[PDB]
Amino acid sequence: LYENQKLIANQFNSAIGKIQDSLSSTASALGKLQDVVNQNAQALNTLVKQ
Amino acid sequence: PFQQFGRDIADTTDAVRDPQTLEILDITPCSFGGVSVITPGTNTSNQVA
Ligand SMILES: *[C@@H]1O[C@H](CO)[C@@H](O)[C@H](O)[C@H]1NC(C)=O
Ligand SMILES: *[C@@H]1O[C@H](CO)[C@@H](O)[C@H](O)[C@H]1NC(C)=O
Repeated sequence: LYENQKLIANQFNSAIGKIQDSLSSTASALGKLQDVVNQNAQALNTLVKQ
Repeated sequence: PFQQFGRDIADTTDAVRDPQTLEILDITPCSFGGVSVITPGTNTSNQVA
């Protein structure tokens, strides 16, 4: 680390940029939250229709 | 232009029309909420919120 600190910082910044870009591409990354909300919403919706 | 009756998903009327006149009406159950008694124990006090 103490000999390659600048390289490690560059790679870390690049990785953060890449993950930000991936998050700014599609919502399918958050496929779990969009299910924990969509299942409860669907349950309430099908309870209304009863 | 047909019947004075309307319906929704929950099968409870929402929009109707008057018999005597021809004005459209929107039906909506009035202010409904839910009470939530915020209280300490009985022995410490009786005042609630
Ligand atoms: C019924 O009431 C409506 C609205 O006031 C009126 O236009 C209509 O002429 C009435 N019908 C009668 C009095 O037969
Ligand atoms: C009721 O009395 C007990 C003492 O026996 C006390 O410790 C407790 O705090 C009292 N209840 C409340 C809600 O404070």
